[PDB]
Order: sequence, then C-alpha cells, then structure tokens
Amino acid sequence: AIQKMTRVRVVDNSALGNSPYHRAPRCIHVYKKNGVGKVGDQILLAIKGQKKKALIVGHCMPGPRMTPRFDSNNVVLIEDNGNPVGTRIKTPIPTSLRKREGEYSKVLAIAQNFV
Amino acid sequence: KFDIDMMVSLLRQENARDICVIQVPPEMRYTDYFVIVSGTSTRHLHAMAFYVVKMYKHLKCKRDPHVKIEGKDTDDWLCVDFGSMVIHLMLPETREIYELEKLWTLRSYDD
Amino acid sequence: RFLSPEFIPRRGRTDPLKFQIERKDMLERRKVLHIPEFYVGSILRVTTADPYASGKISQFLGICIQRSGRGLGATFILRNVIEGQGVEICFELYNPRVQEIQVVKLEKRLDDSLLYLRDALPEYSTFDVNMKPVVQEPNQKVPVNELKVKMKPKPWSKRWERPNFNIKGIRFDLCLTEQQMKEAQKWNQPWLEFDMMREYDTSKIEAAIWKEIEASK
Amino acid sequence: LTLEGIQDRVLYVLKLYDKIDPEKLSVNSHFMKDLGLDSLDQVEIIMAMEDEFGFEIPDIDAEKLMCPQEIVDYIADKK
Amino acid sequence: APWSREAVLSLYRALLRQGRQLRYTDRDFYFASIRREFRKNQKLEDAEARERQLEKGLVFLNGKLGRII
RNA sequence: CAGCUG
Repeated sequence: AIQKMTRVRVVDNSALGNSPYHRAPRCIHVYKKNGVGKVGDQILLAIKGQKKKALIVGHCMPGPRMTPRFDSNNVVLIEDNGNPVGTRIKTPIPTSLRKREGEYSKVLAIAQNFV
Repeated sequence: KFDIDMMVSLLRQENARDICVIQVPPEMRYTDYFVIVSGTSTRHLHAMAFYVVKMYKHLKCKRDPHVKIEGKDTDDWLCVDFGSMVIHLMLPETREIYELEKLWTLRSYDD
Repeated sequence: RFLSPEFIPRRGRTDPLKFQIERKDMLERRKVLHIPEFYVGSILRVTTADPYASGKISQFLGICIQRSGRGLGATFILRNVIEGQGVEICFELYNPRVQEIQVVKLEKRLDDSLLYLRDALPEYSTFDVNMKPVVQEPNQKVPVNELKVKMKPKPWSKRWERPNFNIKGIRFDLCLTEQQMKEAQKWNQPWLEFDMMREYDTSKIEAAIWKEIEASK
Repeated sequence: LTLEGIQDRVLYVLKLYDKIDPEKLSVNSHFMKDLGLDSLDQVEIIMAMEDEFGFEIPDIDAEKLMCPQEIVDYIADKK
Repeated sequence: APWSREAVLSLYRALLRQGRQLRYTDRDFYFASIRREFRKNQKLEDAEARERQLEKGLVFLNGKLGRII
C-alpha cells in the first residue's frame, strides 16, 4: 500500500530525487481507480515542488509470495513522455514488473540487480 | 523461425544506422538476448518496428500472448519484448546518455 | 528425533482424514526434493525456477526469520539486506518451483521468532550472497547462537520490550532505562505462564505421525 | 608476397589512416611526437597494419617500433 | 602510471581479435565504442582510476558479465 | 516543518 501522501524513497541516478532537503517526496496521486498502490503502478509524486510521474518498484506491503518485500517504498522517476530519468538504480527491483501488458520494459533497461 | 538472424537481416536491408546484440547469461533472470538497434528518425523507428512486429505476428508464435510496441508514443526510445528476445530502438543522443550495453557488461563494476 | 514443525497440526476440530491426506502428499513430495532440517535462526540459500523467465533458475540467500503454517502450504520467510534494502522473501516450502533449498549455515538463534531483525542494525542481516556452505557435525546438537543484537532508535516497527513476546535476543539494559521496565512490566501476566489448560499436549500425535512417516516405503 | 609489395602495402595503410596525415611518407616517419601518437594509438596503428598483411603480431614488441622502417622489417622477417 | 600498459595492450588485443569476427554486431560501431572507452578515460588519471579502468577493460573482455556477441 | 499516532 502506497496511498496518497506516503513518504517515498526514490532510487535513481537522477539528481532530481537526490537534492537534500527535509521534504522527502510524498506521493500526490495514484492512477489505479482505487487509491491503493502496488508494484508497477503509475503515480504522481512531488519532489521540491515539482510534480512528476513515477513507477512503484518494491514496497513494504507483503504482496504475492514469490516477489520481494522491501523496507521502504521505492519508486523510479519517469519523465512525462515515458523516458526514465535515471540511468542507475542502486537498490534492486522485482522481476514481477515484467508480467502484464504496459509501459514497463523501458525501466527494465536500468536494473543492475533483477532480484 | 523468428530468431535473431532474420531480425538482423531485416535491419540490414532497412539499413538502420546501428545494430548490436548483448547476451544475457543464464544466471540473470531478465531475458535471453538484448538487441540494441538505432535507426535514423522516429518515422524510421516506427516503420522498422511495424515491419518486424508484423512479420513476427504472421510467421510463427500464434499460440502465445501477443507483442506490444513499448513506447511508440515516445518519439525517441522504443522497446519490444519477445518470448526470449528483447529489442530496443534508440535515438543517438538518448543512446549515448543511457549507454545500456556498458551496464549490461559492467553490471556491478561502474557507475 | 526432529519433525519439521509444519507437520504437527494446529489444534482445532478439523477431522484427521484431511491431515492424513496432507501428510501422505507432502511426504510423497519430499521424495523429489529433500527439505533439510532448518530452524528460525539458520541461514539458507533458495533456488527457484522463474516462471516469469524462460525456465532459468533464480537464487537467493538469507536468514530465516519465521517458520509459519502447517500442512502442504507451509512457508518460510528469509530476510537479507542488499544495497541497503532489507528484502524479505517468503518461499512456499512445497511449491513446484523450488529446486533445492540448502542449509548454508545451520544455526538455532536464541529466540523462536526473529521478526526484530527489521529493527536491528543491518550488520545482523548482512550476508554476502556467494558465501560457501559451512559444514556441520552430523550426530551432535545444532549450534545455539547468541548474538543479542543492538537496536536502532526507539520507534521500532512493534514494541518488542513488551513481555508477551518473550523475546530474549535484544539488548535492553544497554540501551534501555529502568523506567521502561517499570512502565512496561504492568503488562507481564504471570498467570498465563502457569495456565494449566492452554498447553497443547502434542506428544501422542507426534508418535502417530512418526509411524506414518516411517511407513512411506 | 614481395619486399616491394609489403613496402607499398605498408605505405598505403599508413596513408589510409585518418588521424595521421601522410606529409612525410618515407620509412623514417616517426610516430610519437612527429605524428602525435600514443601507446594505445600505436596498438591501433599496428592493428591497422595487420588487417591486410601480418595478423600475428604478439604483445611483446608493440611499443618500441618508432619508425615505419621497423614496420617493414618486422613484416619482412616475420614471414 | 597504470598497473601496466602491457596489460592494456593484451586486453585491447583480445578485445579487438574477438572484434575482427564480431558477426552479430557492427564493426565500425564497436570500433568507435572501444575507442571512446579505452582512450579518453585511460590517459591522464591517478593510478587508482587507472586500475579501475583496467578492471573495466578486463571485464569487458571476459564476457562473463555480459558478452558482446 | 522534522517525525510518532485507529
């Protein structure tokens, strides 16, 4: 569960999410017709007053059995068009992002650890 | 069969500005092969992607889930996921700033 | 005599015949993959087929923190930190996509439920993935490790200082004052330790199930 | 093939390369400072020499040749 | 400066020898890539970065962690 | 506003 206004912990090479400040970015919106978020769900996130679209990859809520259960709610920054902003994600992403149809392959082009 | 060889033949006859492949070792769970390709402009990427996906659809692999052209809306970076293969069409500058094959080689050795 | 704790049934009123079916079926799955003895402190490597992938194996390593559930669906959850993220995976013991589960380091931690490694320093949940399997003396008791861990700042994911958990593997007096003791020991419940009727006399069922497991030949 | 053959092939390859301008085209056209060449660029140059004649230059003598007369002598005596 | 320029020579040799018969990829593109890799970033750094680039090159040769077929 | 709270 990554609802609205959950303190997100971005993991991307992009400095947009690395500018230090006491405002850890909090999710603005979730595009599931319900306001609960899960793996690989487009959300709107606020970073230093800037709105952006983001991809949930790993969260603390225990989902299906054979996917991981991370510590804090990791997200990936994606520009409005769809090009992912970062180029190196330090933390690992689940494989389960690959399953269904949708705009999820282009963020598989960064993961150094398909855990 | 719609293996890599026929794909690169289609790319060569269409004359994409660059073609290249990277192999996925079986100890990585992503896919079997990662074909980095680059055409001239977004129209060229559109046309070559449409031709290759249509040939794949008609020739074989009817009893499996269909194939989606990732990122056609975005005019610079496209992807397609096959059963074992995955192919990525790159803009020149986008390819440079990303440098995917570097990571695929230096998975845990360079930033 | 060791019986994997997911063979002894939860107390209840479900009738035996289901349990007999479960026991015979899970035993007849043991004969295609031996499930090694492993405890709530041991370290394990799991290798599982990736149906997400085109039939390639996927490996993982970590410390088992909970042995939960009975019957053909029982599971074990193992935690490990990587790149600063503490990932826990719950693996279903009898799933048709676990190839081999090998005891990298058999060791029985002091407690019976290591759910507090979510609130200890990552040093206690760090394990290099490619480590090599430590051997064990076959015919002697398993190690009883005692690493009474050091705690992160106070707001833990639960309140482990409570005594109903009965945790013994956390350093309190090192980072706790007696004020916490005399405010958290009103909820101590002496009577419950000596309640002479909550106790599950899980002995006779143990003998019967041992007979049944023997007779699978 | 022939001494003159390897000589003219070496000259043609040296002309072919782009970063070096064939101003002087003798057997004494120095490499390092005169033509602005580094050790890795030297390995690149000798690789360019291999692709039409050679192909079996080991990794022992790739940073001392210092002049195309030595290139020609190497191709001559290697056969 | 580096661990050894001879090691650079040998790994460059192996990479380019496997590049002579690089069938699936493009020879010109790989030539440009190897130039951009082993020339710009292997010239004028401290020995630590020299060794980091050397390790990068030996891995790029090895192909265990992703081979350029 | 830092973070805790049914």
